[PDB]
Amino acid sequence: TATFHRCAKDPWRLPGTYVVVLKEETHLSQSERTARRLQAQAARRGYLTKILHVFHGLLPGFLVKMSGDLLELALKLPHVDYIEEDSSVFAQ
Amino acid sequence: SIPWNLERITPPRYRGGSLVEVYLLDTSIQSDHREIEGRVMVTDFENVPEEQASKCDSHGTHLAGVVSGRDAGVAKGASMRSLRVLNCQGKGTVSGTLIGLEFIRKSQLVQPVGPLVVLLPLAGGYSRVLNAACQRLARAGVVLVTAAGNFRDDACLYSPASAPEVITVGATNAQDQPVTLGTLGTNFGRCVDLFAPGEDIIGASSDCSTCFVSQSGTSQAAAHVAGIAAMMLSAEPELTLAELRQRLIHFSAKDVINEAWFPEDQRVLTPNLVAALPPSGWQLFCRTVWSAHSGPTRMATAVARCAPDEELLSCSSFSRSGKRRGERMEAQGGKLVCRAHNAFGGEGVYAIARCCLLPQANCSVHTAPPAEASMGTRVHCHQQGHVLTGCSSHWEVEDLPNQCVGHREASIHASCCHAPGLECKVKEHGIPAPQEQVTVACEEGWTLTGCSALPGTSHVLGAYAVDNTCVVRSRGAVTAVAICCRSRH
Repeated sequence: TATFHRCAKDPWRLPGTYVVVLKEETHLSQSERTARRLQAQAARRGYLTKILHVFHGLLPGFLVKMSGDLLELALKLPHVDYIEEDSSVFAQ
Repeated sequence: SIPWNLERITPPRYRGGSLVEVYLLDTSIQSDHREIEGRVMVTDFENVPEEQASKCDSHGTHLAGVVSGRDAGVAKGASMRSLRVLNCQGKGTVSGTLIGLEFIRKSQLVQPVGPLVVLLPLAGGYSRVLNAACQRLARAGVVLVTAAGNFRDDACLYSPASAPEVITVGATNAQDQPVTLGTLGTNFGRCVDLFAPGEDIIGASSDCSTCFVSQSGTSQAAAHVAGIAAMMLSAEPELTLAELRQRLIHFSAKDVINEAWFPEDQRVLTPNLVAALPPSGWQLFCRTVWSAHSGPTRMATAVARCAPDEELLSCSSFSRSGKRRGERMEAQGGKLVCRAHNAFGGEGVYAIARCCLLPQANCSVHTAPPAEASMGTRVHCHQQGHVLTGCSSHWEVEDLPNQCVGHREASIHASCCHAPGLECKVKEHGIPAPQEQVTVACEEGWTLTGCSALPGTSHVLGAYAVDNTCVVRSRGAVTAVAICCRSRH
């Protein structure tokens, strides 16, 4: 069952954008259909979404701009391992 | 005229990394600066959040100079490629960094080259996805070097610093002490692998094509190790991550940092190592691996694992309170690990692994249960040709030559290896009234494989190897026992 994570440093959180990470085996084709399925399910519920990027190479999944309202729904999508809210990094 | 930091990483005996490429994920850079012109390629990958060329280019230009700069670089004339994931105020996102790492991996697949070092001079809070991405990219055979972070805090709370399969670098100054930065300073803790020069580091300034500026930070420090690693990989292209990390540790200057600067609990967890180039036969490399603290749960166990190509040669445990049930060596996936048990009413324990590169090695564990109503629990490597490299012990209660001895109520575990090329000896030092700790050290040219306290009724907090010294911590007498081995050719 998939879990949700966001930065423990509150000022460093960037809500409204989420990294959806799929299970290791997940193939690029499946990643893309999962993202399309989210947009569609999101649309039926009145929510605009934007798929900003689909990951292939290290980590299967995608980057989606959406309301956090949609996280329960997104966590029930097929192949989902976990979802992480984007956050800031800084030059050291 | 030689900058202090370039002299500092020069070994006691000394005479670029051209078949290695270094990737830099930072701000944009002034690529035509004379320190780096012609040797750094801008990929023009950009992914940065919304917010002067010189100001924007400042951080990345300096770092490119530190790694490979013509006059002030570590690996002068090594090749670099730069990606932009930080904006003009030096800020980026995890997703942006994720996409950049993905970009590096795709490029490698499309056009394979040699060893790749990835420098990540950036930090955010602990991130599961960023750590997984670094782990993945490392398991694909890339070397990642990252900044410990500048928050004067435990680096395990930040990423990518806390990612176990990356090399995380803290910053020290010309006095070999941890760098202060305003009210903060270098991070520390068991997620930091070593330190390197990170104060008053001169390098390319994006103010003008020939200008130079001095900067401070764990980014600068990480840049030194990235360049050192480039040199190590150029000389020994076949090194695995574990072999490279053991060399970085081995060729580092030891115990020059004054640990008092760190908060109390973090002093044992923090490697006292300042990086250095190798001076340039087979010998025995070991390193000490601390687990995450187990936690207070009743059946809590902390686990310390070696890399796949290392052997676990011994296993100890430590608790600040001293409420502990010891440690055992056990197999998982067919690899032995070090597993420590918390006392039911305790706050938690650390497991502490001693992990070594021993290829011609067939090792195993021998265990005896409590003897009870005997002198003590004993076990030993019975066959000829096998050497004992470590003793461990764990018990179930709350109250209480080639051979290990334990308390009569405890189980006893010996690590035994068949390794003919290897010679080992045991050195002991006992202190009647332990002031706070008793230590004993292997002779120069020998490697500590095992560290433990001689059994009794001492209220010992635990034991651990610090480089080649065995440290036993106490709250009759207390005796430290070190097992030391060296190659013979």
